[PDB]
Amino acid sequence: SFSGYLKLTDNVYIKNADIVEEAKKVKPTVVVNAANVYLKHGGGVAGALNKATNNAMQVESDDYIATNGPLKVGGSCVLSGHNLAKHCLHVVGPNVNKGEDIQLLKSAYENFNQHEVLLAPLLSAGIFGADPIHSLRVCVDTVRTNVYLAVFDKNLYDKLVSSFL
Repeated sequence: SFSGYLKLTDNVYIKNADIVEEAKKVKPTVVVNAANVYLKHGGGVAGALNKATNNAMQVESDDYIATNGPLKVGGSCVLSGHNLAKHCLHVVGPNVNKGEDIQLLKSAYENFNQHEVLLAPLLSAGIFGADPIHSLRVCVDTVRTNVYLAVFDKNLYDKLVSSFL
């Protein structure tokens, strides 16, 4: 199961790790993807998770979008986890670089509450443009289920832990 995590709260844990490598090792029930509304897994966490599935995540996602249309910003869908997990919970945090409402980050984290335990990245962080310190704060104040956060960047991980209130 999960190893090497620092406990932040009763239910939130954090580790400096590549979420793809973490998913391949743990094979959790749920891995969260930092998705966009189109499920176009081009870059960031989504590009990395999709590349690890040999593009099977993108093929499955294109079929999902063809049937259902795009997700809402703040919304999610459950798809296969392929070789990474049992399920992938594709969650759309607001993309600040696309001028989206940062207030939707709490709605995005609420999707995590439908799953007892998740391996996840910080929503809206990285190429989504939000402040990762703010994302961690929203995570701890919103998610009530067990969330194991993988932060790829060591320097950001250290800043997140050292500034955690």
